[PDB]
Amino acid sequence: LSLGKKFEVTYVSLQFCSPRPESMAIYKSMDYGRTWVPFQFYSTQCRKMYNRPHRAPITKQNEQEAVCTDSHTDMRPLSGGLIAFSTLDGRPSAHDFDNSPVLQDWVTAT
Amino acid sequence: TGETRVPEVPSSLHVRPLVTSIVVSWTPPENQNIVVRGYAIGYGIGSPHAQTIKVDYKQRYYTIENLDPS
Repeated sequence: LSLGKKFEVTYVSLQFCSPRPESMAIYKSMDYGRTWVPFQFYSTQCRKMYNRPHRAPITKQNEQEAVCTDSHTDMRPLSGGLIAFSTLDGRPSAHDFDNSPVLQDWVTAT
Repeated sequence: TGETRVPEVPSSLHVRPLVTSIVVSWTPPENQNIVVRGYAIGYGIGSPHAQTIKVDYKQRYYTIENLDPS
């Protein structure tokens, strides 16, 4: 998906007709499509599939890093399954967003 | 009156956040040819998909109760 401009993304959601995937990943682009940086990962085996720790808690040291979870990956519901990614979820300094340029850059995507 | 098409986008939307509630205010769409039965408020943290409250067409304001502090 190309927006063609810098947007401060709050969420990325997907409503499925078929069952939700066992492994899915959200990617963003700072430049207008040249290089890609991961945003969020969803898998049963975060280690084996996306080389990320399973159910990793959000670190204050790096909030600009994509995190992997087994949440929202369940086969049930086989229809109508939803995956909504909150960009500022769990991020420790999200409360003081206006003064945090680190998270201001994290929400940015073209 | 008119059920041949899907209702038009509403004209305005205004929120007012409190300690544990959010006062939502709105105005119906400009087009009257397409009949409107009501309004559907969709709220939640990060995404609006968390919960859905359906109200009648006469309603113009609604306060979303039982919410988290910050």
